[PDB]
Amino acid sequence: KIRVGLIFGGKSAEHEVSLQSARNILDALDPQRFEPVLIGIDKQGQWHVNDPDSFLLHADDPARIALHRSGRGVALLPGAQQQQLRPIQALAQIDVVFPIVHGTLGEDGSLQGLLRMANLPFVGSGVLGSAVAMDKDMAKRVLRDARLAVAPFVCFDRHTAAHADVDTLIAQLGLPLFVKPANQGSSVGVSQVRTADAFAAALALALAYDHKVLVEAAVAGREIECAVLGNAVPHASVCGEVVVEIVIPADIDAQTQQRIQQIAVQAYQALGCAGMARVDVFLCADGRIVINEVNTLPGFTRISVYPKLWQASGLDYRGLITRLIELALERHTDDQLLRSAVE
Amino acid sequence: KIRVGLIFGGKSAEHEVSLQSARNILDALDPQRFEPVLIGIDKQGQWHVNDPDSFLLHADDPARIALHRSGRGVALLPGAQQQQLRPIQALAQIDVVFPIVHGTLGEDGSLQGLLRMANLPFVGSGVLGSAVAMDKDMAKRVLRDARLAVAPFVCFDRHTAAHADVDTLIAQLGLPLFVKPANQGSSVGVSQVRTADAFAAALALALAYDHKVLVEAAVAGREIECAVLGNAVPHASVCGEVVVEIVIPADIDAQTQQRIQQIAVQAYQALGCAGMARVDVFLCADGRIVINEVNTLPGFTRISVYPKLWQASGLDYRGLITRLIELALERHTDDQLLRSAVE
Ligand SMILES: Nc1ncnc2c1ncn2[C@@H]1O[C@H](COP(=O)(O)OP(=O)(O)OP(=O)(O)O)[C@@H](O)[C@H]1O
Ligand SMILES: Nc1ncnc2c1ncn2[C@@H]1O[C@H](COP(=O)(O)OP(=O)(O)OP(=O)(O)O)[C@@H](O)[C@H]1O
Ligand SMILES: [Mg+2]
Ligand SMILES: [Mg+2]
Repeated sequence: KIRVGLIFGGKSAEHEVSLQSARNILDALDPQRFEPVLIGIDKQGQWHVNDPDSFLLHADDPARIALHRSGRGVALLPGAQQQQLRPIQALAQIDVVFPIVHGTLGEDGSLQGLLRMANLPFVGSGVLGSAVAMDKDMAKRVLRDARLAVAPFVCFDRHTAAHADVDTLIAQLGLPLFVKPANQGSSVGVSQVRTADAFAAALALALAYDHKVLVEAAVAGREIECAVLGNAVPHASVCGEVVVEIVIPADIDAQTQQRIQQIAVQAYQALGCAGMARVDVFLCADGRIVINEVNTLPGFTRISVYPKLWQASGLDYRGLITRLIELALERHTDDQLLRSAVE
Repeated sequence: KIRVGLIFGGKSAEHEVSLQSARNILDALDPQRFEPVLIGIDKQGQWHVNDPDSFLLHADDPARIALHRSGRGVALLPGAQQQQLRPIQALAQIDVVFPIVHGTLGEDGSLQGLLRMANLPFVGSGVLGSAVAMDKDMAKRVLRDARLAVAPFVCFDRHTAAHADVDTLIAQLGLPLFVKPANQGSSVGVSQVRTADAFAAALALALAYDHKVLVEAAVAGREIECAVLGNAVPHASVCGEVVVEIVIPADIDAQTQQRIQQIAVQAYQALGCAGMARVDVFLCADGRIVINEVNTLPGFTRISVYPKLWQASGLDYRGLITRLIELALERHTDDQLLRSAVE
């Protein structure tokens, strides 16, 4: 049996979603192959080891569900090769980590880097793919370069936002404008700017969340989401359409679904993603495909889109979780050897 | 006084260079402002706390210089806000980390992510800038997109290298071809392919070091290096020319030096670098400028190019180290507040 270190929670608006994801994953984990070890991260950034039967407060109340802050702290020994995760006051050897920490550090490559420094195999994108997908500015430029269509846009920081010319922006990108912080860690900060006079306040709110803010042209078209799974040979799920409230499978052509599937895969490859991502695209009347977002940490509750998309493609939740673990171990094994060359 | 956690060594061919860098930094650290704390990483990946007077074996012998493996281990408490770095068997509170770990994990964003997860301010690029610069494939695509010239090239993985057509490559990119692994962690793996028949062996050696291998067209022109310093408002040093053996200042025009300085800065900005980088460009007869590399972990010995370039620009070694620390704290303070918004 292999021990699966489920790390979840985080300083995030999505904190409760991560709680639910953890409970869902825990209940689907195949007991023939896996034993869980639970590490919860509270809303202050603090790590707590918990027992599976007692890691949640008010588990069955979605308005009150909270992390049991057991105060059982965690230590990581960088460069350790065994018992890398240690109790501050013993803990099962973890063999693979399934990180579902929502929030900037859980998503942006930082947590991934810590897991790398501890030599722990782990589920999902590695440092680069996470950092790159998470920064919507760098992601659009990378996508753009791989000749995938993304919304046209301009990016400002604090040092240049003070200089923004709304008329030139409206002349270039039109109206409405979508203003957003570059780090996709939160959905906070996103304003639809309908008139010229609303622009400055959008720009200033977004800059309280990140150092970079994208201002994008509106993309007119339907919203489609597509789940991707895999390392070197990624696979795409059937499509889900979001309505102006997700519909699975989306009401579109086999051939349209196929174009979107192919673009989701190329988008995934271009950013260097691994394990899993959800790709959200706009489908134009006419039907060009424009990528909105590649998300490297989808939801994993039973009501979440990413696993629903897989369910609708013939892949059960249990089976999805298992395959995410196997992918994490295959990547880890491959990386070992490469790390291994040197000196 | 602020405590400077110097972390150095690493599983790297450059291991001894990091040793020397550490000793140089230690001797220039301004004693009015800074106390050092030493953490050495041996060639196995293992962390050792040392005293400044005793961290090296054979310090004055460049052929024998080695890390004193004091076996004084280190623990990191993720999400800790104080005493984040802890002895396994006490250690001064670290206030800023100056990481000089050569090798894949020290350079590619992983170490940076661990430092982020420990909430430690640290010198040099953050997760994204390090990951992106380190992967020469993603870096060239990002550079390319920012309309900076890079050597034309094709990138293969294991899954596509088996399919490589040398004739189409020679038809597209010419001869010689430069074959290299994408991760710039090592200088190992770089072959100059002079005839068609040498190509397959280059490709196969490079693939033992990374999962991705660039094959580039030769760029005919002189090799120039330029040091960059700063966060939001980067500054460029005078230029150094490498000869077919560095010359400082380079023998080129004020105006050529200025074009190279500007391109180094734009390259630095495009990849999202912070603190420091060395930018290595080719200067064509004719004189277009093509970027070869952006390096986010330059050498820091007294004989290294990056500090020599700064010395030649009026910035003393002591003064350079101090400014790298201040930049690390300014970034950390700014990020704090942003992290701070949320929920
Ligand atoms: N350029 C655009 N054109 C048209 N609609 C847009 C654009 N940008 C965003 N939107 C709309 O706003 C929604 C939210 O934007 P986006 O998805 O980038 O931010 P987010 O932080 O990821 O929010 P969410 O968590 O809902 O995805 C999109 O689903 C879409 O409905
Ligand atoms: N496309 C190219 N055209 C011409 N010369 C090249 C090219 N690529 C590499 N070289 C030569 O080979 C040297 C080493 O290549 P590169 O610098 O990319 O690898 P590295 O691993 O960073 O090596 P180093 O540590 O010496 O920089 C370059 O300084 C240059 O002399
Ligand atoms: Mg979206
Ligand atoms: Mg170079």
